[PDB]
Amino acid sequence: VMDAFRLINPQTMMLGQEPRQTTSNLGHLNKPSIQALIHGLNRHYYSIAINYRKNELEEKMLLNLHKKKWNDGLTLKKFDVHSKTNEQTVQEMLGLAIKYNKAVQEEDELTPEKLVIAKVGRQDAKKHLEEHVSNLMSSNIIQTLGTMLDTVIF
Amino acid sequence: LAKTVRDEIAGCSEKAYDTLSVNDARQLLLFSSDKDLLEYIKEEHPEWEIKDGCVVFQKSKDSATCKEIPSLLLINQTLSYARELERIV
Repeated sequence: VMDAFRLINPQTMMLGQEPRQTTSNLGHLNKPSIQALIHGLNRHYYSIAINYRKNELEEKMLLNLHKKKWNDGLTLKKFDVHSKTNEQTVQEMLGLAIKYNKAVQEEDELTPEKLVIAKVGRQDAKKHLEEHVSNLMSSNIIQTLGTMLDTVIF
Repeated sequence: LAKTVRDEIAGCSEKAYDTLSVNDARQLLLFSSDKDLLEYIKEEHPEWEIKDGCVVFQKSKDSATCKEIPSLLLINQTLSYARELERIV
């Protein structure tokens, strides 16, 4: 959130003339803020359209910033802790499964979608089931890759 | 067919017994003379060692026993499974 402004000559305003000549529509691309319309926009001053000049080397270095350490994939999780997370998430899948079975069964012919959005079984048994299976798969299978690419190369 | 049967019998004997007495080796392969069994062993199956009148079958390092294969290869088979699986995800 940034903007640039320059003043409109009061003499031009008193003359009723448009303060600038517009051969290009770029100035109107950004819809001004109703606050600015309250704060004197286009009566005392005007906005200036903003773009960003970006150098390619700056972009290479910027991309380098978010690059995780190439070793971070090597940092394997402790087997005991990983297994306990698996256990807990499996029990959570059990709880969500039973909740969801009730939710599918209790669902009547006139099932209110609005009421379901406001309040569903265990927040939403289906959504938590999906997220938990996704995270469990991801963690197990990344641990898989890690352990064994180590096996090969070490 | 007799030659094939003798070869098959030799194959079974190699897996079955760690050692076999030469008399028994002749009896199972029905060789008429000692020199017959000796010649057969020398030509078809040189890996057999004859020690103190008993045929010593050089049993494989790890074969009959279960879970006696390579670790890295199995586990990297799990690599193939996992990586090919989720990359789709």
